[PDB]
Amino acid sequence: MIVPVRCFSCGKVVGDKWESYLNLLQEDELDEGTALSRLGLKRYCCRRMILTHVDLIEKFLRYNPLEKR
Amino acid sequence: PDREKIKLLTQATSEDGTSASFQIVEEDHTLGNALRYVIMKNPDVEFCGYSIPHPSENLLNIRIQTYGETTAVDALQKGLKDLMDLCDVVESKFTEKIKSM
Amino acid sequence: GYVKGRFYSGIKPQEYYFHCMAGREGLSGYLQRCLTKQLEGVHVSYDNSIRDADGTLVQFMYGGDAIDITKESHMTQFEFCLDNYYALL
Amino acid sequence: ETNEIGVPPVFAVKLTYPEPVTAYNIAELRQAVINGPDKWPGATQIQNE
Amino acid sequence: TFIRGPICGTDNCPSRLWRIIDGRRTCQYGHVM
Amino acid sequence: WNVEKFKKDFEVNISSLDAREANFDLINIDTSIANAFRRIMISEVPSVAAEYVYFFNNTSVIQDEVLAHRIGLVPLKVDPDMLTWVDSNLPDDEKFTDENTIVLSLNVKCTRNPDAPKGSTDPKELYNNAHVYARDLKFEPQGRQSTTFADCPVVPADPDILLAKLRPGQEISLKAHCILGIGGDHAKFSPVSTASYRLLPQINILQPIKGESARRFQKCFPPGVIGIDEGSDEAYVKDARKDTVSREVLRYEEFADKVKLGRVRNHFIFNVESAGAMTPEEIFFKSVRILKNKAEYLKNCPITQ
Amino acid sequence: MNRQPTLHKASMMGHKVRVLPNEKTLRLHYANTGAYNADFDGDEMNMHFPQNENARAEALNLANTDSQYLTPTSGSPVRGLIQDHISAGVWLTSKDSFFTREQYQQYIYGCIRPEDGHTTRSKIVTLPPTIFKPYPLWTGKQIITTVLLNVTPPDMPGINLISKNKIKNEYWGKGSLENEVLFKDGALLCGILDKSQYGASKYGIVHSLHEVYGPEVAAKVLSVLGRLFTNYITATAFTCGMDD
Amino acid sequence: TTCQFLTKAVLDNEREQLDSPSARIVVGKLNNVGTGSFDVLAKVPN
Amino acid sequence: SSRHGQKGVCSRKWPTIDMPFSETGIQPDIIINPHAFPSRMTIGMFVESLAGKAGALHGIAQDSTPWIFNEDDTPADYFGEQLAKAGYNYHGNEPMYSGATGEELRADIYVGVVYYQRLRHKFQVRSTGPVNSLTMQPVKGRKRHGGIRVGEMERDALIGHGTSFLLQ
Amino acid sequence: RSLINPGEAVGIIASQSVGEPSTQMTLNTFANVTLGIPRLRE
Amino acid sequence: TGQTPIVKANLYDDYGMDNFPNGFNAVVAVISYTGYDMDDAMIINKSADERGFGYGTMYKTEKVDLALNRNRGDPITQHFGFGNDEWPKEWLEKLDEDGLPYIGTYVEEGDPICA
Amino acid sequence: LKYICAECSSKLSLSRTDAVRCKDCGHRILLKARTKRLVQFEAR
Amino acid sequence: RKDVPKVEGLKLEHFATGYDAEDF
Ligand SMILES: [Zn+2]
Ligand SMILES: [Zn+2]
Ligand SMILES: [Zn+2]
Repeated sequence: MIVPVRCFSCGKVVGDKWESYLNLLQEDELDEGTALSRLGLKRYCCRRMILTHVDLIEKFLRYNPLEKR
Repeated sequence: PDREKIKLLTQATSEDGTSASFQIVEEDHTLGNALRYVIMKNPDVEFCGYSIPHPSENLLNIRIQTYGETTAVDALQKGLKDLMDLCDVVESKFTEKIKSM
Repeated sequence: GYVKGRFYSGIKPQEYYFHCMAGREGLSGYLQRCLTKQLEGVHVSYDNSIRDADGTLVQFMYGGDAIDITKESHMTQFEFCLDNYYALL
Repeated sequence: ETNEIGVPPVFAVKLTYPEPVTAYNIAELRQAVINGPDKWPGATQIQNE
Repeated sequence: TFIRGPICGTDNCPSRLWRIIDGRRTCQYGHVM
Repeated sequence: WNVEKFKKDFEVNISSLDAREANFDLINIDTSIANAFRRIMISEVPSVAAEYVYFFNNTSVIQDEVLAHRIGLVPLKVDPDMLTWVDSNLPDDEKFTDENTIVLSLNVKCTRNPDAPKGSTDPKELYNNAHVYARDLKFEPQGRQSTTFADCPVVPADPDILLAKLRPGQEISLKAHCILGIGGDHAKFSPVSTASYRLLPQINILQPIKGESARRFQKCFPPGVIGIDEGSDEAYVKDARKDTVSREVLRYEEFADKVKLGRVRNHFIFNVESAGAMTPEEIFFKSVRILKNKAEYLKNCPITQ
Repeated sequence: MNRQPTLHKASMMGHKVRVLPNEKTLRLHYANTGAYNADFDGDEMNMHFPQNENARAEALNLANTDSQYLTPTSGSPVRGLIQDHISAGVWLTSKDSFFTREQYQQYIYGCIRPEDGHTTRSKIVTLPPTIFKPYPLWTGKQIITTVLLNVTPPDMPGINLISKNKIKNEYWGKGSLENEVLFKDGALLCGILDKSQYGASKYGIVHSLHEVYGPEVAAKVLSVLGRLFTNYITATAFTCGMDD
Repeated sequence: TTCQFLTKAVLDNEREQLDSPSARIVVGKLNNVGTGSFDVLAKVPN
Repeated sequence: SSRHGQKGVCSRKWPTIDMPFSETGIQPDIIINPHAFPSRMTIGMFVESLAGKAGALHGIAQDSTPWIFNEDDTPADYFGEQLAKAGYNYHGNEPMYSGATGEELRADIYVGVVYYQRLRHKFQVRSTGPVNSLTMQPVKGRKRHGGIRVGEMERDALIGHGTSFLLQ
Repeated sequence: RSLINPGEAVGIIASQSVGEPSTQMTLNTFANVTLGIPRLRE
Repeated sequence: TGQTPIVKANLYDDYGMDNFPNGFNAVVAVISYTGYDMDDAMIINKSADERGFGYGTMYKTEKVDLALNRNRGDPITQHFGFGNDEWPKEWLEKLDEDGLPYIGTYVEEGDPICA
Repeated sequence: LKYICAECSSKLSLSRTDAVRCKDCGHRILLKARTKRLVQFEAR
Repeated sequence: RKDVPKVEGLKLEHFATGYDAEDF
């Protein structure tokens, strides 16, 4: 749903890396493997976490029962 | 003290005590393998191995048989002491290399 | 439907499809009940005969020979019994 | 062992034999009753004579 | 665990029945019938 | 063998040390012991992490237990030596003390922003406090801690960890108790973003290989591993330490005959990354010490018959 | 223990209880899948707890697993090892297989479990090494001989068997005799061990042991071999790939 | 066909001797097979 | 289950210190047994294993539409070349070590990334429990302590043994 | 010493030795006689 | 938590399948090792699990309708809330003043979900 | 303000025998809303 | 039929721990 905090296998913090990773792909126009490297994700353990994350939460958030649409 | 940690399995320990089996609680391969490595360096030990009955009961079984100069319990103690000393050697060596680095 | 393709290098999409056909193709109780319900009380008697529970004699021998099937494997394995003679004794 | 079955404690604590109490087992059954219904190996009740 | 009802089937109460699902029914001193 | 013979032959090489990761070799030690340190570093070196989370309110889209879980994964920059262990046999009142426990609070409400630049997608300008970060965990000192931790406030090691997201009207309100624990119990306590080793490469060539074979042979290993010497024109090994052991050589028929791939066999190349609380070297030291105490604690226990 | 459908009596056998901390499911040795027709794909079993000593005696002596090595259909084995354990055996008993004193002793103790009812001795017996010099080495076949030596009765001569396995001599090389399985006085002198020897397989080693020494010993050998191969697999493991 | 066979039994004024496995299960009698195929007696001195 | 009809039942949640671990220092999320393959011939899973690992390494989505490859252009070659360019073994094998003994396993083991599906679903246990008013036999239930039944298939089994006391 | 027990339910066992193995005849391959289960029923 | 598959059919994109994630990319090893994975049984990494892997949820909706007995537009006997007679008080641990349960409450067998 | 209207979203409260409906909409379907209270969790 | 197109310019993207791209 939202970025996981740690990599499942490494233990390495990964949750501070989602918003920046998107900005790398978007703004700096890098490919995925270059951007992952720039964020320090070396082990394929860790590259997998950010490479394949689906920010499904951003869908959930569009249904907010506490505001007049 | 704590009497529940290690016990003798009297049904595989001989009269002369040159052969014995011990059951140690709360220990796996980590200590077991290291301890048999050390014990087997003792020249009076004729046999030694460890085993883990089951991955789900925290138990470690050590077997020691000697050639008759010391008892099995002696070999366990020399092994344990040898192991402690061995760690000291490592800690000290590592310290020196960090300093000298 | 002769398929020259092999699973390693794949089948013609064509082979795959035909191979689905073959796979899908393949995709006694009452009899057992009736045998057992009639045979349920037929047993070996202390006289070696085979009797029904009401005493009716069905066979004269367990097999004509009284002989357990589960103790039979080595009865004619003579050379295995001749080595191993002493342990058997 | 090939002739055993691994029983989860969740079962082991709820299944009782009704054990008759004798000289040979009074030590064991004392402990079971002390352990109670919820600490394995324990006991859930006593049948009187 | 209460139901008050069914006093107790032990003439040194009557003390006070709760039923457990296992059907013992239990009175406070500790008859299970 | 003999402990002195070991002392004379054992050797340490420190390739790179840093505040987060260490790369070093242990040379001439037995695999059983290298493995011990490795296991201990991952699973038995204590750390501080959130264990109990007390919610007073959470009307976010993320469920309590899940939120609690992530907070538990946040690596707290706390020296585990500054804390004593909790005794889990006491009632809750007695259980948690100023030597036992660290308290974190979290208190966010999301409101709508009036001054949003009309036609905006960014939730920073659309909403106030839409995004909740680990840095938003406030450290609330208890008792003596106002003094003890005055020189080192409790801060997550990775401030920018995304913890939750909200929309207008939703609030989160929680206190967390953080205590000592070990990785073997739960991985949130492990102090490593991983400690592991590899055995050192040994590439030994079973006869000279030169000319066009040398160039070919050289390309079966990463850049810099295999050198081609000027003069003899034959190939030789520059540094095995850069080799990844892909065994690529062994594919090409012409070479599979002329190379054995091995290790300098005990020779362990350790790589230790810290989750952020302690330095690598501290974590490795602590493990070498932990092993020694196991042996010492056992030597001093009476053997019951 | 019971798995449905119960189409013959071996789908309802007596097992000895072993309580295991932290488990939430019933744990069952592989050697029983045959009988129960069990797959481990989320299939369920029933555990019934007989409630008086007559029923105890019957479940331990009549419907107990241990006897039921041979089926009554044709009188052939239903219990044996499978998969990892067969692959492991081909490897461990290969001529190329050698072990140092340290390894040999460790394989032995890891599978014997001498702290059991099989106090055939209250001291583990070992063989001398096959290679004395330049370096003390034991072979895999010696691990087998050592196993049998520690679990068969001491007051009783070692098993004698001439058998064959599933692998033709040609597969090992010129002059090989590894297809021929030879046990002399309880020692494996030639041949590898196979699905034909400790699978559910008529006239292999475990069925032979069953005849000469009875079902208790055969069942023990089967469990021992199981741990040996399981351990051997954790130490050297297992095979894959596209390349194959 | 329970009621048919029952009707037949009644009109024959039949006695069920209780020897078949089925009959004994009906009445709760120990089966005639097996560990039940003999009696046990205790040898008592004095 | 993977997307190749290889369905499995979780047998253990294996402690990660006890799992095998790779030269890369990774532990597998899931183990599937090699003996699950030769009868089913899901060779497409083996392909997915290479392709997925190569994709995770290069930052690459891999197209696995049927019939894009052929006998002159195989995926094992294609994805294998991609792994080799990344620096891993071309056949998708990887060296691993036993979590228990610490030692390198006998051969490189086949590892990769495969998309897995979790299948939706319950056990039952009874001590004793509620009986029905008319027959005094165990009620039908589960959600109330349901008791299995010893059935006639079980009756016949008990006769085939003749455990007469179990029957009684 | 290979003699069959007095007491053996040979009747039940014969039934199982015909019914159980016949479940392997639920299908068929591809004189001209009746086969498998249908025949066993006849 | 679902993931997009790394290995994909292009049609997976065309049918918008990412809108309904259906699985996750596991690190899978084809290995005989645990001994618990024969007969199509499989192993899941304990730490992987503890870190969220395949970490799923189930939802059940129950309808409580105390107009179930009443004979059609009848006088109403039962009203959600509490009376003024004497009742447990432990009840307020699960239930708000209206007789409905506070949102978020942990509830195990036997607890009140309604008053 | 314990409840919420399901249609118009107006936050509102009820009383003893009160109009089970939104005082703005007249919609007769109300969602419960939830209040500062201690729930305790273990971070595992 | 055309083969599925090879992706051009693929390099090593994996190295043994303790090394990186420009060590090759
Ligand atoms: Zn990772
Ligand atoms: Zn009473
Ligand atoms: Zn409204």
